[PDB]
Amino acid sequence: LECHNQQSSQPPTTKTCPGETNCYKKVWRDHRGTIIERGCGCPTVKPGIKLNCCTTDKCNN
Amino acid sequence: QVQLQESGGGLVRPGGSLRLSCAVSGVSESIFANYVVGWFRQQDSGTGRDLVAQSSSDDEYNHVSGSVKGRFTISRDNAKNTVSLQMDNLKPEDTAIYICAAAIGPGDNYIYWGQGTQVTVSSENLY
Ligand code: NI
Ligand code: NI
Ligand code: NI
Ligand code: NI
Ligand code: NI
Ligand code: NI
Ligand code: NI
Ligand code: NI
Ligand code: NI
Repeated sequence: LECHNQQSSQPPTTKTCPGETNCYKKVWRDHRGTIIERGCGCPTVKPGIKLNCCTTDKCNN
Repeated sequence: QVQLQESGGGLVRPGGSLRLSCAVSGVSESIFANYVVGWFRQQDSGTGRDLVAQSSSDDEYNHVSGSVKGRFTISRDNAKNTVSLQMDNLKPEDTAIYICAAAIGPGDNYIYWGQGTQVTVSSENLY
Protein backbone atom coordinates (compact mmCIF):
# COMPACT_ATOMS: atom_id res chain seq x y z
CA LEU A 1 0.00 0.00 0.00
CA GLU A 2 0.98 3.68 -0.30
CA CYS A 3 0.95 6.22 2.51
CA HIS A 4 2.34 9.59 3.48
CA ASN A 5 5.20 9.96 5.95
CA GLN A 6 6.13 13.65 5.99
CA GLN A 7 6.25 15.24 9.45
CA SER A 8 3.69 17.95 10.30
CA SER A 9 3.42 20.54 7.46
CA GLN A 10 6.50 19.60 5.41
CA PRO A 11 5.77 18.98 1.72
CA PRO A 12 3.74 15.84 1.03
CA THR A 13 6.01 12.82 0.65
CA THR A 14 5.21 9.15 0.10
CA LYS A 15 6.36 5.78 1.42
CA THR A 16 5.33 2.51 -0.22
CA CYS A 17 4.75 -0.40 2.17
CA PRO A 18 3.68 -3.54 0.27
CA GLY A 19 0.89 -5.50 1.93
CA GLU A 20 0.15 -3.03 4.75
CA THR A 21 -3.59 -2.43 4.41
CA ASN A 22 -3.87 0.33 7.04
CA CYS A 23 -2.11 3.63 7.68
CA TYR A 24 -1.77 6.07 10.54
CA LYS A 25 -1.63 9.77 11.38
CA LYS A 26 -0.49 10.50 14.95
CA VAL A 27 -0.71 13.97 16.49
CA TRP A 28 0.74 15.14 19.80
CA ARG A 29 1.10 18.72 20.97
CA ASP A 30 4.41 18.77 22.86
CA HIS A 31 6.31 21.94 23.79
CA ARG A 32 7.05 22.82 20.14
CA GLY A 33 3.52 23.08 18.74
CA THR A 34 1.30 20.48 17.13
CA ILE A 35 3.57 17.70 15.90
CA ILE A 36 2.24 15.19 13.37
CA GLU A 37 3.79 11.86 12.34
CA ARG A 38 2.30 9.90 9.46
CA GLY A 39 3.19 6.43 8.30
CA CYS A 40 2.27 2.90 7.37
CA GLY A 41 0.09 0.49 9.30
CA CYS A 42 -2.20 1.08 12.27
CA PRO A 43 -0.08 1.27 15.43
CA THR A 44 -0.90 0.90 19.06
CA VAL A 45 -0.27 4.22 20.77
CA LYS A 46 0.92 5.58 24.13
CA PRO A 47 -1.26 8.01 26.13
CA GLY A 48 -2.35 11.39 24.88
CA ILE A 49 -1.84 10.93 21.13
CA LYS A 50 -4.50 11.60 18.50
CA LEU A 51 -4.34 8.44 16.39
CA ASN A 52 -6.26 8.12 13.13
CA CYS A 53 -5.96 4.90 11.14
CA CYS A 54 -6.95 4.76 7.49
CA THR A 55 -7.62 2.26 4.73
CA THR A 56 -6.86 3.76 1.28
CA ASP A 57 -3.68 4.92 -0.41
CA LYS A 58 -2.29 8.30 0.65
CA CYS A 59 -5.32 8.88 2.87
CA ASN A 60 -3.45 9.68 6.11
CA ASN A 61 -3.07 13.36 5.20
CA GLN B 1 -7.58 -17.83 13.79
CA VAL B 2 -8.22 -14.61 15.68
CA GLN B 3 -11.43 -12.87 14.60
CA LEU B 4 -13.14 -9.99 16.37
CA GLN B 5 -16.95 -9.94 16.91
CA GLU B 6 -18.67 -6.70 17.94
CA SER B 7 -22.05 -6.25 19.59
CA GLY B 8 -24.28 -3.50 20.95
CA GLY B 9 -25.00 -1.07 18.13
CA GLY B 10 -28.26 0.73 17.53
CA LEU B 11 -30.11 4.01 17.98
CA VAL B 12 -29.82 5.96 21.24
CA ARG B 13 -31.73 9.10 22.15
CA PRO B 14 -29.53 12.12 22.96
CA GLY B 15 -28.27 11.88 26.52
CA GLY B 16 -28.74 8.11 26.73
CA SER B 17 -26.08 5.44 27.09
CA LEU B 18 -25.12 2.21 25.35
CA ARG B 19 -22.41 -0.44 25.75
CA LEU B 20 -20.53 -1.89 22.79
CA SER B 21 -18.44 -5.01 23.27
CA CYS B 22 -15.80 -6.81 21.22
CA ALA B 23 -15.02 -10.50 21.72
CA VAL B 24 -11.71 -11.76 20.31
CA SER B 25 -12.49 -15.19 18.91
CA GLY B 26 -9.45 -17.33 18.30
CA VAL B 27 -6.83 -17.37 21.06
CA SER B 28 -9.57 -19.56 22.55
CA GLU B 29 -6.95 -20.62 25.10
CA SER B 30 -7.93 -17.25 26.64
CA ILE B 31 -4.29 -16.15 26.77
CA PHE B 32 -4.86 -12.94 24.80
CA ALA B 33 -4.44 -10.82 27.93
CA ASN B 34 -2.21 -8.26 26.29
CA TYR B 35 -3.87 -7.80 22.93
CA VAL B 36 -3.98 -4.01 22.75
CA VAL B 37 -7.68 -3.87 21.88
CA GLY B 38 -8.71 -0.56 20.33
CA TRP B 39 -12.07 1.07 19.64
CA PHE B 40 -12.13 3.37 16.60
CA ARG B 41 -14.94 5.66 15.42
CA GLN B 42 -15.56 6.19 11.69
CA GLN B 43 -17.89 9.13 10.95
CA ASP B 44 -18.23 8.26 7.24
CA SER B 45 -16.86 10.83 4.75
CA GLY B 46 -15.71 12.89 7.68
CA THR B 47 -12.50 11.40 8.89
CA GLY B 48 -11.40 7.79 8.53
CA ARG B 49 -11.08 5.65 11.68
CA ASP B 50 -10.49 7.73 14.81
CA LEU B 51 -9.01 5.98 17.83
CA VAL B 52 -11.48 6.61 20.65
CA ALA B 53 -10.18 4.14 23.22
CA GLN B 54 -7.24 1.79 23.67
CA SER B 55 -7.12 -1.05 26.18
CA SER B 56 -3.92 -2.74 27.33
CA SER B 57 -2.39 -4.22 30.46
CA ASP B 58 0.44 -1.71 29.98
CA ASP B 59 -0.61 1.62 31.49
CA GLU B 60 0.91 3.77 28.74
CA TYR B 61 -1.12 1.73 26.21
CA ASN B 62 -4.42 1.85 28.15
CA HIS B 63 -6.25 5.17 27.87
CA VAL B 64 -9.16 7.07 26.32
CA SER B 65 -9.09 9.98 23.90
CA GLY B 66 -9.53 13.35 25.55
CA SER B 67 -12.54 14.15 23.37
CA VAL B 68 -14.72 11.56 25.09
CA LYS B 69 -12.88 11.56 28.43
CA GLY B 70 -15.37 11.33 31.28
CA ARG B 71 -18.22 10.02 29.11
CA PHE B 72 -16.78 6.78 27.68
CA THR B 73 -15.22 3.99 29.73
CA ILE B 74 -13.59 0.71 28.72
CA SER B 75 -13.86 -2.58 30.60
CA ARG B 76 -12.21 -5.96 30.14
CA ASP B 77 -13.11 -9.57 30.89
CA ASN B 78 -9.85 -11.18 29.78
CA ALA B 79 -11.16 -14.54 31.01
CA LYS B 80 -14.36 -14.38 28.94
CA ASN B 81 -12.39 -12.65 26.14
CA THR B 82 -14.33 -9.41 25.89
CA VAL B 83 -13.41 -5.72 25.72
CA SER B 84 -16.42 -3.47 26.35
CA LEU B 85 -16.86 0.25 25.66
CA GLN B 86 -19.64 1.88 27.70
CA MET B 87 -20.82 5.22 26.31
CA ASP B 88 -22.75 7.60 28.57
CA ASN B 89 -24.28 11.02 27.88
CA LEU B 90 -24.29 10.15 24.19
CA LYS B 91 -24.46 13.23 21.97
CA PRO B 92 -25.56 13.40 18.32
CA GLU B 93 -21.92 14.15 17.44
CA ASP B 94 -21.12 10.58 18.54
CA THR B 95 -23.12 9.08 15.65
CA ALA B 96 -20.67 6.86 13.78
CA ILE B 97 -19.59 3.29 13.07
CA TYR B 98 -17.50 1.92 15.95
CA ILE B 99 -14.98 -0.74 14.98
CA CYS B 100 -12.85 -3.02 17.14
CA ALA B 101 -9.21 -3.87 16.46
CA ALA B 102 -6.54 -5.93 18.20
CA ALA B 103 -2.75 -5.71 18.22
CA ILE B 104 -0.71 -8.77 19.21
CA GLY B 105 1.15 -6.75 21.83
CA PRO B 106 1.87 -3.31 23.28
CA GLY B 107 3.58 -1.22 20.62
CA ASP B 108 2.75 -3.58 17.75
CA ASN B 109 0.37 -2.63 14.95
CA TYR B 110 -3.37 -3.24 14.90
CA ILE B 111 -3.35 -6.22 12.52
CA TYR B 112 -6.79 -7.56 13.49
CA TRP B 113 -9.96 -5.71 12.52
CA GLY B 114 -13.64 -5.90 13.30
CA GLN B 115 -16.94 -5.92 11.45
CA GLY B 116 -18.23 -2.59 12.76
CA THR B 117 -21.38 -1.51 14.58
CA GLN B 118 -23.46 1.61 13.94
CA VAL B 119 -24.38 3.99 16.76
CA THR B 120 -26.92 6.70 15.96
CA VAL B 121 -27.82 9.57 18.30
CA SER B 122 -30.43 11.92 16.87
CA SER B 123 -33.84 11.87 18.64
CA GLU B 124 -35.49 11.87 15.19
CA ASN B 125 -38.14 9.46 13.95
CA LEU B 126 -36.93 6.07 12.73
CA TYR B 127 -39.10 4.67 9.93
NI1 NI C 1 -2.46 0.30 -3.68
NI1 NI D 1 2.25 -3.53 -3.85
NI1 NI E 1 -2.28 13.34 -0.30
NI1 NI F 1 -11.53 12.30 12.92
NI1 NI G 1 -0.24 1.79 36.19
NI1 NI H 1 -2.53 3.99 35.16
NI1 NI I 1 -5.62 7.49 31.74
NI1 NI J 1 -24.57 18.43 19.77
NI1 NI K 1 7.18 1.16 26.15
